[PDB]
Amino acid sequence: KVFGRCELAAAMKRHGLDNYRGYSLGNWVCAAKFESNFNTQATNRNTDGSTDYGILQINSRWWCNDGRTPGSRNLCNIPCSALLSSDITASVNCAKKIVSDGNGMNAWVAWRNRCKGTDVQAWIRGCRL
Repeated sequence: KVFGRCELAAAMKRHGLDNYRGYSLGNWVCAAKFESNFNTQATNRNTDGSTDYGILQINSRWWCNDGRTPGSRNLCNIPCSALLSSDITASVNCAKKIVSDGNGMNAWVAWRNRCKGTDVQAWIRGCRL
C-alpha cells in the first residue's frame, strides 16, 4: 500500500509517533518519504546482505527475522514480513524501539541526511490531524 502524505501522518499520529522520544510528526513523515516513498512493500538489500523493510526501511540485522541474515538479531520479535503490510502497527512499534536505542532518529541515515534540521513541519502542512 502506498499511503498519501496526510493519510500516513494520521495513521502515524494514531499509533503514538507524534512527538515520540521528542520527534514531532513531521520528522517521521519526512523519514518515511525518503526511506520508502510511503510504500509499505519497499525492500532494499544492504551490502552486508541484510535487508531493509517497509515504510521506514527497518533492517533485518538487528530488528526483524527474515531467516536469511547470518548472525543477525530480531530485536522487535517479528518477521520482517510484518513490516510490509498495509497495517503499520508492527512498523511503528518497531520504530519506537529503534528510536529509543540511544541514537534517536539518527538510526535512520536518510533522516540524518535529508530531514534533520530541515523545516520538517512542511510534511504535515495542511492535514486534518
